[PDB]
Amino acid sequence: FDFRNSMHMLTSNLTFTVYSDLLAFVSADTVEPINAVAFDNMRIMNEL
Amino acid sequence: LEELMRTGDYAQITNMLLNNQPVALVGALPFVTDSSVISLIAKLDATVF
Amino acid sequence: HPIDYAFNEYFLQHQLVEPLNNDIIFNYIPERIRNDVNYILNMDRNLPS
Repeated sequence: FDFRNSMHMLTSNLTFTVYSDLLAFVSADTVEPINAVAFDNMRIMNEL
Repeated sequence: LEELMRTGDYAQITNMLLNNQPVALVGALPFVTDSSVISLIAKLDATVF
Repeated sequence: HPIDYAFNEYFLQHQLVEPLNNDIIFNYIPERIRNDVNYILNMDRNLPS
């Protein structure tokens, strides 16, 4: 056993915060069904 | 406004309000009468928004 | 120890942990939908560096 050859220095980061699931932070509502539109843009379900 | 609460507000308004830019709104609305001058000087009306 | 430093080391140099911006959350989202008016998107929580 030789000391100096065993002693190393450490590069470690500092204080994260791990997040899972994710999404959630997504605030999202929705128009009222009667107002749908397809790639079309004219309106889906337009037979009043 | 009619085409707003319908369109789901495109943060367009959200931005303009945030950034303070001269603009207007249209449609059915609830007025509110105040007196005591004061209110005015304090420029109260800039609130609500 | 030589063989120990060996280990623990790489464990540090391979911290499979990328950052995170409002932008990335927004992005883990199908190029579509965002471009489908019918659906409303918005942010509310902030993001620490």
